[PDB]
Amino acid sequence: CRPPMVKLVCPADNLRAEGLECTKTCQNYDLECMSMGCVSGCLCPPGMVRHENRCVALERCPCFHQGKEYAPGETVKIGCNTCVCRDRKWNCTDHVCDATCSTIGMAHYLTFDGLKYLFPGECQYVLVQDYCGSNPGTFRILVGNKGCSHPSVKCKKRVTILVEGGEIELFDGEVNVKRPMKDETHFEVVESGRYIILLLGKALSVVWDRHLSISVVLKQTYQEKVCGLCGNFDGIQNNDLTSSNLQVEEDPVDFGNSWKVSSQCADTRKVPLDSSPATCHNNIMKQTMVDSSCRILTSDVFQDCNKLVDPEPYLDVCIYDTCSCESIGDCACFCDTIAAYAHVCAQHGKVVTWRTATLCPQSCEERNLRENGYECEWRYNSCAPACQVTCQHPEPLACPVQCVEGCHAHCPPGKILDELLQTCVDPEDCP
Amino acid sequence: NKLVDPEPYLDVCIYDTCSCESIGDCACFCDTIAAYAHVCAQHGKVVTWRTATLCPQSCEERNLRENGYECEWRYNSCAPACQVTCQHPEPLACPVQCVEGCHAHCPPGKILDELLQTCVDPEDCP
Amino acid sequence: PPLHDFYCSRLLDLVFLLDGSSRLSEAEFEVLKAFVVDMMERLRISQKWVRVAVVEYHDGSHAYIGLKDRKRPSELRRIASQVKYAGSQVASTSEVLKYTLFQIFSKIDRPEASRITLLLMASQEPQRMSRNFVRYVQGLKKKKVIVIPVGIGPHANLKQIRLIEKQAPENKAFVLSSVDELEQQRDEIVSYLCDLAPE
Amino acid sequence: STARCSLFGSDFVNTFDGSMYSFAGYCSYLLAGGCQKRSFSIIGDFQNGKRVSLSVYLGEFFDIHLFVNGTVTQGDQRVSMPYASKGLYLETEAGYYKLSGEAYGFVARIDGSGNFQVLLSDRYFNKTCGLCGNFNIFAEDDFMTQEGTLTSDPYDFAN
Amino acid sequence: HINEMCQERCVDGCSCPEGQLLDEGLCVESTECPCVHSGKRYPPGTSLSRDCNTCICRNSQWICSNEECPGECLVTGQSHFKSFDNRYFTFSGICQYLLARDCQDHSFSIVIETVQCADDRDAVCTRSVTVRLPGLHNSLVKLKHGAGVAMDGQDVQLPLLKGDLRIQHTVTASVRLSYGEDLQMDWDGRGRLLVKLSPVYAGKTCGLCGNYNGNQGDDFLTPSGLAEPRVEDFGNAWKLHGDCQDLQKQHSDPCALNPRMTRFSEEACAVLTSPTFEACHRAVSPLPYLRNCRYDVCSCSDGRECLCGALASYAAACAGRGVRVAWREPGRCELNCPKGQVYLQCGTPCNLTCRSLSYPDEECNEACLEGCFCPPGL
Ligand SMILES: *[C@@H]1O[C@H](CO)[C@@H](O[C@@H]2O[C@H](CO)[C@@H](O[C@@H]3O[C@H](CO)[C@@H](O)[C@H](O)[C@@H]3O)[C@H](O)[C@H]2NC(C)=O)[C@H](O)[C@H]1NC(C)=O
Ligand SMILES: *[C@@H]1O[C@H](CO)[C@@H](O)[C@H](O)[C@H]1NC(C)=O
Ligand SMILES: *[C@@H]1O[C@H](CO)[C@@H](O)[C@H](O)[C@H]1NC(C)=O
Ligand SMILES: *[C@@H]1O[C@H](CO)[C@@H](O)[C@H](O)[C@H]1NC(C)=O
Ligand SMILES: *[C@@H]1O[C@H](CO)[C@@H](O)[C@H](O)[C@H]1NC(C)=O
Ligand SMILES: *[C@@H]1O[C@H](CO)[C@@H](O)[C@H](O)[C@H]1NC(C)=O
Ligand SMILES: [Ca+2]
Ligand SMILES: [Ca+2]
Ligand SMILES: [Ca+2]
Repeated sequence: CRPPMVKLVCPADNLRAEGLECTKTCQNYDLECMSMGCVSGCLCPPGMVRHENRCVALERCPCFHQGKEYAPGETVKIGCNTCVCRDRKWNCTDHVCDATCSTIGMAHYLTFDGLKYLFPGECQYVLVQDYCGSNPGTFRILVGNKGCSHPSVKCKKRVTILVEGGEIELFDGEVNVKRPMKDETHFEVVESGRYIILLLGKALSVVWDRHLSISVVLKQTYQEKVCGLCGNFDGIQNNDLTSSNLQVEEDPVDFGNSWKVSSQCADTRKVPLDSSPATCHNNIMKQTMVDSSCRILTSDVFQDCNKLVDPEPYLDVCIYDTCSCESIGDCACFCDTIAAYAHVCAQHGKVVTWRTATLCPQSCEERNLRENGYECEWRYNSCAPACQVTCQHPEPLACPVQCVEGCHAHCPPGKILDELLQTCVDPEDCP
Repeated sequence: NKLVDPEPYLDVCIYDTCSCESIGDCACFCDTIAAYAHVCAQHGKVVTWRTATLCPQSCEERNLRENGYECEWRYNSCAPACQVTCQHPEPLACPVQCVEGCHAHCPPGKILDELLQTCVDPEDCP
Repeated sequence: PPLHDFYCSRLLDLVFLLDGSSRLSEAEFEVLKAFVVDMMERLRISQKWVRVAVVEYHDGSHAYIGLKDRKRPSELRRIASQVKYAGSQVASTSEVLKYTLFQIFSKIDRPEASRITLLLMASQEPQRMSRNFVRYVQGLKKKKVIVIPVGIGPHANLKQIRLIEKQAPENKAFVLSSVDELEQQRDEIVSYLCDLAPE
Repeated sequence: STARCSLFGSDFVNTFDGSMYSFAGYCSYLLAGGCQKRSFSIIGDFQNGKRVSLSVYLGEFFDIHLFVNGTVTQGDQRVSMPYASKGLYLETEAGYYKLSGEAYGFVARIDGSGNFQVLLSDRYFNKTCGLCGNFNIFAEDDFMTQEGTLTSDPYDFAN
Repeated sequence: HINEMCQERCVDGCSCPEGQLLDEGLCVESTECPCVHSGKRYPPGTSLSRDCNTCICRNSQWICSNEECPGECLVTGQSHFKSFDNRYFTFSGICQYLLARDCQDHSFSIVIETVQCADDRDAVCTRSVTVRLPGLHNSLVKLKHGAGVAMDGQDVQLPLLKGDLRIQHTVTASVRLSYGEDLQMDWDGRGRLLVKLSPVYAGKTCGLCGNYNGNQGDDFLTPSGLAEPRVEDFGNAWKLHGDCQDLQKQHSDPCALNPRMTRFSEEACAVLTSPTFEACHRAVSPLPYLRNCRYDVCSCSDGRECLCGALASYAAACAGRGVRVAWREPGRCELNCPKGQVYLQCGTPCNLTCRSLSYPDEECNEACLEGCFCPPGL
């Protein structure tokens, strides 16, 4: 019928051959054939696949990762690994990358393996730990909250880091070193953007939003060697609700209660309601405007990142933490969730600018030399590379994040950023 | 407070803030405080009450320009009244002597324009 | 490098079945762990030569070390010494046999070595749970598996013992009266296992 | 400008583009509302084939029922006539119960005879997907079923 | 055992005598302290059991068996899949999709045919399946809509007892396509396609059900390797036709398109969280099931029937893991068994179906079914 290749229909024996119905496109060629009758139709040659318009080389048919088609030889950068489109397949590398356990919002957690769950607690818990089993402990992080039964404005989280030597309590919005770790060689407190990024050890690192989000970054070393509210970092996601007494608890509340450090403090009650807590489900007003406002996550600015990272967990975190958290003036229970999602997006190299003059404003003029002249020494930057050479940290110390939002002192090569006066001055002026 | 009692504004804030379910947009509460501050300023009692965590007000987007950063548009808690600009060279009798918000603290010359929100020489305007 | 005298450095696949029933007291279970550790200590522990796996069954398999695992033999020693004491009221020989037959030895990938299972029974499985015992024994026989029953304690079901032997040419039973005899017969047991050497 | 669709007569309809037909349903069919980002929906309630009540739903929270005999409800409770609320100023314009929503853009009337009416704004051009037909100048394609298949039987499209 | 934290001060107050560890309110002996699970105290030596693995409460710890439990790929409702590795997700695409196939050793190629099952665009359910067991020549079983079996096009009068197939009506009008004690597909003709599958297939399947290893993260794996972030891409990748529309923006709130149903949907799919199901809550979290029920009731032709489907799906999930809730009454849904048949929650299947009487040699290794069994002596 249509040249240059021959045309066949069917053998008409018992309707066994594959007609026009079962056209082998590369995306379908690997997949098993259809379930229909012999339609007496044409098809591409045997070792040939009818991709796009018509026949196309079987070994040259593009692969797809985000729907988009990658021709053979292309490559993608998923996490820290890399893959190449070969034979309609992705030949990925294998380097288990760093794992982050963020404390999203005021009552939600995200484990290393990926699981996200809800655990409203008032007592002191274990975020990450090494005193799991036989393996000797090396560090231990406690995320003890305070007045945070339900997400509330008067909620402050008191992190307590029991690294090898001494506590590095992170209460309020500052860092206090109750005791000094014996090995002070590797202990850096990098204050960049809106965060107090630490470098506790060779591998572990805690990045703090300074208000309520605490992320702990590990490396290959700690794989399967951690426990607490952040799971075992084993890659497997189902076994991340193992209680202190080793057992996969079905509901997150009973899992979290196991890690309560103080056996006498309190057991958070199993709330029957699923969502729309506190004011929501009884306000209509509140739930409607919460869902409408907690939808910027799907807005155009986040559209590009909405595919790399699923915003549904952050949508739930925004719905929660906003109905219960009565926001007055310090309307941060919502901006914090949106900023957490923006940070997670940025980690995938998809920095997004969302703050405006109205929606979650954030100004840096106060630090812009307001003493006199207020020259533009400081700026707000969505990306703002986190770990930057400065007087305090001239060397390019390794950082667990790549580029973190907040105030950023953009200064030319001369007069590098200083530390105390928060002004970039002549390099010789550093200690 | 000793010059104008805040009780009316205390009521206006207790009301209109419980009624408002301020989510993200936090203007319901902030607007009342700003109104009281404006009334205070009318009596020559300028107050710098805004902070980085209490009803923050930013001005970065104005200075954001193709030429890099202008560093001219900054938030002034009081600021002056109607400022002579290229489109309004002659002065005017404004009802309010002081009004908070963003404004460009341009050097002595090159008064402000309107369309491009940047201060340039008087020649480059009608 | 043999620790004391022995090193059965030959292609082999070995699985242990440390009993978890309450019949073996905490001290007795610790003695059994010492037995298994001192046993594997005299073997060329490596996927190239000897594959070792410990599977505690307390009415459900609790494999701590898999025959596919590849780690330092010292780490395997540590894990074996770390096997927790289940202390269950009833073990299940049939259940552990099914576990090894279907989930441990069902995907042959190394015929060079042989399959040997050390069933260290110390309690009597209820008759209601013995429906498929002979079936699983025969199935293991088909898979080229030799089961070496060990009647550790006086309560160790002996009817199943010598019945595993009956349905196999090489299935040998080591019926003991107490865990103490394990130290006495350690050399004999390792010797017997090395007689069926896959080389 | 603004389109107009009215459920006039006895069980009659007039789409936004002129196409008209007869339909006496019983399941409070969707008169108008975008099919992508709904955000509101005018619903023409029906009883035993007769046009009884014209309901409007905002998103998924606000329910208002207008009825043809002048009574009004919030979904579970009665209310007085002027009843200004979040948008949706439900009044009496010229003897007809007018329900006006301007933020979204529409005006629903129920005259004494019971003939409904709707005045959707231009910003729903080609966007509305209710029983009153999509608001495109083309009047012959106003039977777009919810399934997305253009039918010719008015009753299939209405149901 | 978080030492180094008890660094505040002494206080002159009571205490346990020397060695007893203070229990919740008593100074019980150190060894007698019980383990805690789901807010329950169990004396040491307790044998609390999971689906297939059993845990034993040792001193303040649970020693848990780590076997592999049989998988399940329930596809109830309007595209409410649940991968073998519990991965509750929804994908409303209208085409033929590969539910599960043994990629390593081709022995079954279960395929689902999906079509819009109502007027709402967010209403898609499977109406047919295409079990393709290649071991028994190349039979293409066709457990069609309405529980209609069809082998190679030719219809089949159940029960069928071919070489390995055992396609036979279950207690409640659902053909149970068994196999060589490795597949136990159950298909009621409307939605439900519970695919039991023995551990021998761990980490060997593909398709919508994804892997069976036991990790949810990998369950969004396309045949091309890379896992998909969004469900839409994952579902599209497993599409048979080259012509069906690739699903875009899988909608999550069908109730917006039908605002009138919001009240009923909220107030109806709430018994899942009500005390009636508190017994199962610990056994299974009704978060995915509540979401599925809400998405079903407010998206399908008959609200009450879909409410029945969703609530019954959650009840079945609970029952498969022990706890057996009541969930059957007017206001709820009812089985309304036909004349002669009776409800008798948790009956037995074997001792009826006189076919069984003819063949007494058959065994009875089946649990309760909660169906329409006959009264005693009948
Ligand atoms: C305008 O038309 C509406 C729609 O028919 C009328 O609403 C109806 O009003 C009657 C008056 O009582 C209601 O009857 C009562 O219903 C309740 C609940 O079913 C029942 O318990 C009482 O015994 C009594 O039968 C009727 O339910 C209601 N129907 C609705 C709201 O759908 C309305 O009354 C009419 N306007 C006037 C001024 O009559
Ligand atoms: C990956 O690439 C290497 C080098 O070309 C090759 O040896 C290996 O087989 C490839 N692996 C896969 C899974 O394609
Ligand atoms: C943030 O800083 C980087 C480098 O310092 C720069 O490339 C980027 O444009 C900045 N983004 C802003 C100022 O929004
Ligand atoms: C605001 O402007 C007035 C007059 O231009 C000046 O005196 C005052 O210092 C300014 N305030 C700030 C905070 O810049
Ligand atoms: C209706 O929408 C379709 C797809 O969005 C578009 O192709 C078509 O042009 C639209 N019709 C009009 C009249 O704009
Ligand atoms: C029903 O099943 C039971 C199961 O134990 C069996 O004993 C009985 O004979 C069967 N028949 C009747 C009529 O109960
Ligand atoms: Ca894990
Ligand atoms: Ca039209
Ligand atoms: Ca699966």
